[PDB]
Amino acid sequence: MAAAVRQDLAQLMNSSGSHKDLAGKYRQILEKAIQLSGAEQLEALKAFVEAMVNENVSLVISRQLLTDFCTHLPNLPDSTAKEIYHFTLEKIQPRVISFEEQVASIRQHLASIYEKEEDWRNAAQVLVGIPLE
Repeated sequence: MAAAVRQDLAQLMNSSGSHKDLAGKYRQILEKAIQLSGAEQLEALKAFVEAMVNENVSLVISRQLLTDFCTHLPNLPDSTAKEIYHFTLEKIQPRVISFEEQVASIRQHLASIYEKEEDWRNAAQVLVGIPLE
C-alpha cells in the first residue's frame, strides 16, 4: 500500500493542474496514507514527507500539506508520532529555512511527547532547537 502512495505522489510531482485540484489530490493521498495501520502507515507517511520536501514540489503546496500532515500526527500513537516528527525534522533540515513554521510546530509536539515520558533532556533539547532569534 505504501508503494501505491509513493507511485501516486511520484505521478503528481510534475502535474500542471490548478492549486486547489493538485492540493486536493495530495490531501486524498494523505487521507489514504493516514487510513493505513502499522509499518505500512509509517512507510506511507515517510513517503509523503519525502515527496513534500522534493524541490520539484512548489513551497505553497508543500507548506500547506506539511501543516495538514502535522495536524494528523497527534492522533497517532506516541512511538509512531515521535519517529515521524524526527524523520520529518531530518528530511526538512536541507531546506530548514523554507519550513521554519512547520519545524516549530513539530518541535513543540515532539517536546510534549518527551515531556509526557519524563525524558526531560530530550524535551529541552528539542525546544532549544527552535530558532526563536
